[PDB]
Amino acid sequence: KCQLRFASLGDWGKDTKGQILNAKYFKQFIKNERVTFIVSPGSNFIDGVKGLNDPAWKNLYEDVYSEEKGDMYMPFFTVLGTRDWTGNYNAQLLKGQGDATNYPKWIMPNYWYHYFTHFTVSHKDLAAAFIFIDTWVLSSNFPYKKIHEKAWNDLKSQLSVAKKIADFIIVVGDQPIYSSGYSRGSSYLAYYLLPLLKDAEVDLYISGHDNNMEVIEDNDMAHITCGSGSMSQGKSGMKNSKSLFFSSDIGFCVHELSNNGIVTKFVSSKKGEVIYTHKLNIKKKKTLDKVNALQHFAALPNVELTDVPSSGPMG
Ligand SMILES: [Co+2]
Ligand SMILES: [Co+2]
Repeated sequence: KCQLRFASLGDWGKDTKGQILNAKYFKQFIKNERVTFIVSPGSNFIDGVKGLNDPAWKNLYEDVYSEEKGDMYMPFFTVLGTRDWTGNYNAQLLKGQGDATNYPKWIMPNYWYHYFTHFTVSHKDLAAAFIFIDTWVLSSNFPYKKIHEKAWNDLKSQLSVAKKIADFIIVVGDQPIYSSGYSRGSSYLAYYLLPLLKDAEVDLYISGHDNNMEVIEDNDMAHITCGSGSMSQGKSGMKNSKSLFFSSDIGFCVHELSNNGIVTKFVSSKKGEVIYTHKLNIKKKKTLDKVNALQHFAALPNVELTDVPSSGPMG
């Protein structure tokens, strides 16, 4: 197949009628669109989890997103959002390390990490870099300063490599930089995160946190909010001037990478209808150095699980 297809589902972990209705359409589209993995922006569990054996794992994830015939057995690349950090965050990390299951495979090897992949098009190979960030760790409220700095430095290293070897670069996190939703974005991330993304010619920043769907396009970068996996908060005040689409509908996204670019379909759980299709052209990059890809892979930061003791820093 000459495409790479993935779905995005954010802020999904809450027992609501919306969650269950959304899950039905999610499964339908994943099968019919031939989605091969899922990414999860925003938070996972709206009320957090209490530990590894919290019934919430079964009740809000396993029993919601399972299907027979292995139709949902694929990677579920996730990150934490602010709602996860107020509970047993370490439990989600330990699950994220790790016989097939009926539900997707939970992947979160660290609070921030990357996944580089590739696909063939028509004799030619295109490479996609997925970079996963923890927007709370990157914030000024994170109390461990060394861990905070390491997360920023790893991000810079990941983007530096992606610039040299990736035709597509997609970043996934919790807090949006730009949003017409409740948070109204983050000037902090606009000042510190956005310049790194622009320097690396990132295609998409996919976030959640705000419980809506949106695409804001600025300087050939799409900011996608996909935070309505279980809940909806309404239209809010005045739309961002570069907003192309906004919906408070409970839903999800399906994304297609091809020789021509990225097509994102926003799906509403109201009746499983695609209510917006966003198309981003593939970039013509002068920074690529694919002949020496291995040497650039060798500059990526090690993906190690970080111990973040709940007691906070001492000394
Ligand atoms: Co700082
Ligand atoms: Co907030």
